[PDB]
Amino acid sequence: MRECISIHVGQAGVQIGNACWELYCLEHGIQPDGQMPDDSFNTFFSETGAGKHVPRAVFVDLEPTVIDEVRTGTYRQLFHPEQLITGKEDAANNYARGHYTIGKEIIDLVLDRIRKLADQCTGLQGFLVFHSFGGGTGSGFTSLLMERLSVDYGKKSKLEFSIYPAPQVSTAVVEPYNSILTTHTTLEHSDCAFMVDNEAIYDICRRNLDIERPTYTNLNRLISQIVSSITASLRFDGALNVDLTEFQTNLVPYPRIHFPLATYAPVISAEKAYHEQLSVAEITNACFEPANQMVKCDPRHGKYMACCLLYRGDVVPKDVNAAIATIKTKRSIQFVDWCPTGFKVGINYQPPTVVPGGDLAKVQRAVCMLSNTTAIAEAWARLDHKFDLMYAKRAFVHWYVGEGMEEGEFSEAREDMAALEKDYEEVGVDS
Amino acid sequence: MREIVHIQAGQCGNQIGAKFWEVISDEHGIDPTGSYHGDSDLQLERINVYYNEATGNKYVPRAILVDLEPGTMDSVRSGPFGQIFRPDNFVFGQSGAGNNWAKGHYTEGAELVDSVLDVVRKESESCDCLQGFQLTHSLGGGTGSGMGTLLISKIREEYPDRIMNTFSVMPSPKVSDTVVEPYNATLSVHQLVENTDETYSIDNEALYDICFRTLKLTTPTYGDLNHLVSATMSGVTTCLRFPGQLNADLRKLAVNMVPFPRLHFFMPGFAPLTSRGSQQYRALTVPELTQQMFDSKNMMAACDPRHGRYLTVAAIFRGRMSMKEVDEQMLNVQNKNSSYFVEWIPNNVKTAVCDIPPRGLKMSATFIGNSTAIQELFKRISEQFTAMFRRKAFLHWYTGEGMDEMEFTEAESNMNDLVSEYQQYQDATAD
Amino acid sequence: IKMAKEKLAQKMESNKENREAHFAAMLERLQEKDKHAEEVRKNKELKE
Ligand SMILES: Nc1nc2c(ncn2[C@@H]2O[C@H](COP(=O)(O)OP(=O)(O)OP(=O)(O)O)[C@@H](O)[C@H]2O)c(=O)[nH]1
Ligand SMILES: Nc1nc2c(ncn2[C@@H]2O[C@H](COP(=O)(O)OP(=O)(O)O)[C@@H](O)[C@H]2O)c(=O)[nH]1
Ligand SMILES: [Mg+2]
Repeated sequence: MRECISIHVGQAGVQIGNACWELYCLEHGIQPDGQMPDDSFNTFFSETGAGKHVPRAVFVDLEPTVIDEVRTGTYRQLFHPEQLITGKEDAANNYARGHYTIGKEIIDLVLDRIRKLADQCTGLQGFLVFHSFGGGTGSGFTSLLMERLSVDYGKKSKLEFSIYPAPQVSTAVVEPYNSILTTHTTLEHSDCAFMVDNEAIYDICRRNLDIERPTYTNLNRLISQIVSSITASLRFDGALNVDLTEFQTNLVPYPRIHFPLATYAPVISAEKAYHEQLSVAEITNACFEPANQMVKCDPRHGKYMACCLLYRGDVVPKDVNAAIATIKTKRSIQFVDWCPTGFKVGINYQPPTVVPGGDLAKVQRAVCMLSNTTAIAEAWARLDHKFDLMYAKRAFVHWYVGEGMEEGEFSEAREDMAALEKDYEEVGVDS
Repeated sequence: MREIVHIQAGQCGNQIGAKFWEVISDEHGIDPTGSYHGDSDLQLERINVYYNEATGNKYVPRAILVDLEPGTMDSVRSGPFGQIFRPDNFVFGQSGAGNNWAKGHYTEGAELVDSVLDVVRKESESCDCLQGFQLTHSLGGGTGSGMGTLLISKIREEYPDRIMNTFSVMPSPKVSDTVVEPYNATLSVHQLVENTDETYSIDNEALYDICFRTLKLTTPTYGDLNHLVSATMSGVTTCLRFPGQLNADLRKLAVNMVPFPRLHFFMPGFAPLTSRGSQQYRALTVPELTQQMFDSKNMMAACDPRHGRYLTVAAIFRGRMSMKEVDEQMLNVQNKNSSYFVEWIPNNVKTAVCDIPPRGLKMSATFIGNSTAIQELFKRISEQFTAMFRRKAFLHWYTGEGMDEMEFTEAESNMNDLVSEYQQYQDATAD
Repeated sequence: IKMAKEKLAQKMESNKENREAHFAAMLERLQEKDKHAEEVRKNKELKE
């Protein structure tokens, strides 16, 4: 019944996957061994003959290091060994190695495992793909896998949780190349993609959680909370839900304009105790503050095409409507002329769950806003400009060419990005 | 990506290589018998990058020791850690190269090369995933220089897809008496431009100047110079042998450091500057370590970094220090010294911190710079070469081995092209 | 989807066309910068 397969690619994807599955277990009361003393959680966890609950997920990396940590870690019994796939040689921060050279060896094995998970599904909805834009596996392997998934799965829904690179936490000089190459190749294969800017997350951890030097552990816990908010509607049956298809129907007006901006609130430090409890009005107001965004950009300089508000916990519709009405009086929120109905609201009964010993405080109510704004084009522009700086001099291009890539593939990828930026510009013009 | 195969060639190569192995063995808590006696799990985490595990608790360097002359090898075996090396891995001739590149590259060297490749093949076929090779040698001699570059070419033929790394010691009038060093160096530089992926340009001119001027050692010995070499080699390899995020393998390092194929000559730097045994009881804070990156006094290549621009920089901080302080100090240096970093390679300075400091120091900093100022080292070699070549002085030693004048003209022209290439990117703009 | 499968099996064969042919050059250099060695070991026993 309505199953969703989660695919975690590369270090970023695997590590975020660890955070997500840890959170899902806390939310559904599943122990790290798969034991548990609703029923919608079955969309994400299958059940064995021994009454154990197993994530409907595949973890893939071209190097074994990251996944070896999962198979030694606290949740080693949660996953069956065959769903944790690793190669020997990494993609060395090279898209060409991830997509071609190294990727081509493991691709068939990964798809065989995905097929085995799909065979356990009676009503497979589709896939959730987690990966970084910057790493060679995250970029190269993901686009290779996305292409193969479109072939094998017909028109089955594919949603992405993409880690947009940040210099505070960047590991490679070539991350703009990998980012543009993966976006170009995956664009025609993805139905909806949620970008997560590592700088936005780094800044929220620093500002809201008072973490001097945020680590991936800090970043991922916060990311996991946003992913859980988006997936709560699939894993629980509330008063107001949204399936794989309804997300896309409400937020995606055109094929290529499939990049919603996520904004989460509240993000409170596990100290204090007085900084709560925030009302529905307070958390809703926080969604329109650029400081709570998952991607750095300015919505006040763009136009909205769709706004989805996903509430969780002690929330009443009357409280929500009152909050939306006051926000509507703040003229500053501009929508495109061809869009009338702006606000689609969902309420899921379960309050946000936090990791014990984590940085996040336990709150009675939280909210995740998914908005399709033309302001997200600013994130593409930043990436495109960094690509252009290096590409004008063909800096580092030889690393890709040597792996069998052609220079024409770079031109093609960049021209497609120029067309995407042009699309966001054309969409914001009135008739 | 896991194992690195180390090769030591010639007098200098074996001397520096033997010191590298006693330095890293001490850092990894390995005694001269091969037994681990340390007290930190970090020491063993990536032990497999440089050591093979022999039956039981013993660790053996994956090192091949080469010379056309037997004496140096005997001195290594007699040494402190001499017993640690694999008996079968010593490959020595009887006939010597007599500080003649032609004898090492074409005559005597060619006769021994196959016996060396037989030992490198044994080590390579034992590997789960060979990253590539690391060669230590001098460019002023005959074996290290001529045979060393011959080995590079023969290894490259059999392992064309592996990373080729070298630690090449450049000759100086200040420290050696073979009069033909400019010819041996130029003939070797021609080979390295074409055959390696990364070369650490270790300059005896800079090492002598540090010993004499900074360490106030009136008459420096090779032991004094080698203490600076081994400190640098330990620093630049930190990322490869301890668990880390940045430049964790030879390929990732190359991909982040090399923008253009031929511009793969690194200028290493080290702080603080130490003499054999000189404590290190109170010295060096984070701002102090960071400031010595632009300090020409701390460069292992006799070039002023302020006479050029950095294409890419890797900075490795070692010891117990604040990651926040490191990040602040590193950003301050890039902002203050904007003009010494190329604008067309975004986020080109990458930093890593390792908790384990090198021996005798509680805090250290290693710098790996890909600077256009390295042209000063090549210019020095070209002018010394031309002063001799103009008069065809000592050419009989090379022509007598079967060499032709054209090879000399070609090696020189190739090296001048390399200088011209550095100058081109020094003058390039982000227009 | 019919036409999709092929675009990919083309990509992985114009790449594999190249990746092979950049190790074609890798070796042809490496064989010539060896042909010269004999042409030079030549001049050594020929040295009279
Ligand atoms: N949020 C987050 N970002 C991460 C994490 N790990 C890596 N990243 C980011 O992803 C990029 C680096 O790519 P990786 O995922 O580490 O690399 P990879 O996919 O394993 O690919 P290769 O190592 O090259 O084979 C950088 O922008 C990092 O900041 C993580 O756990 N969380
Ligand atoms: N730093 C350093 N340089 C050395 C050492 N031994 C020789 N050299 C230098 O290496 C060059 C001579 O080459 P050498 O290695 O002795 O000859 P080979 O055995 O034929 O390679 C000159 O530039 C010397 O100054 C040493 O132990 N340390
Ligand atoms: Mg990785």
